[PDB]
Amino acid sequence: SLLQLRKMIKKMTNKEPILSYSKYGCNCGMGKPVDATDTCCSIHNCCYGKVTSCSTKWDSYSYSWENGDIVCDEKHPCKDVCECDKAVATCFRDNLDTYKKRNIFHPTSSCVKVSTPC
Ligand code: NA
Ligand code: NA
Repeated sequence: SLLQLRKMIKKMTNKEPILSYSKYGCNCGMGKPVDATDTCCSIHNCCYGKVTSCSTKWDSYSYSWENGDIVCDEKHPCKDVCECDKAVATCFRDNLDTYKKRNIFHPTSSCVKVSTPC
């Protein structure tokens, strides 16, 4: 669920997830990604687009932490959603080096909207 994703983002990045990532660039919370962090969201949106069995927003899944990584429970019916969320939270962590707070106020008109992002 979205509530779990937020927890994953908070632990992966140490940032408050709503302020920091719910509205970032052109893809987070929604065009061509403006940077690496925005690309994480682009990939995440596409990942969610392949989910058929569960509600990406509403359904909860099962996971753990092992040695710095998120491990999705393979037995859970919504494990594909977990994998999407694991990947975006990890991707955010891996791109904090170029994260820019100015991208939270990114004007949608500046986004070059593409036809096939996935
Ligand atoms: Na923060
Ligand atoms: Na754990």
